[PDB]
Amino acid sequence: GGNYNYRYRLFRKSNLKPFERDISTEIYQAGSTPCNGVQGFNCYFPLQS
Amino acid sequence: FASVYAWNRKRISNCVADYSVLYNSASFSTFKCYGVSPTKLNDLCFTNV
Repeated sequence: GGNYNYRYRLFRKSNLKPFERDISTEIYQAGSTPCNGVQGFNCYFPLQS
Repeated sequence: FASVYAWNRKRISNCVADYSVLYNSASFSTFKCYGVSPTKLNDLCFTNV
């Protein structure tokens, strides 16, 4: 049936640092316009299964 | 201009092109492009436009 429950951060504002855990989930800005928590166009999901 | 079935094609190359005037110009209503970010056209440097 698939273990798609595992998820990995795909989109981040910038690079991480050694020893940083990332659990915060937010609409990711994929362009030059505000997102306002709506995943339509130029605003994507940070994590991917 | 010409009609859509006979649309007019123009070549632009080997020049320094000002896109800020087009963006800020209030005469134009639609500047609507998303694969090309509307703000940094000057940054976008190409050939045979």
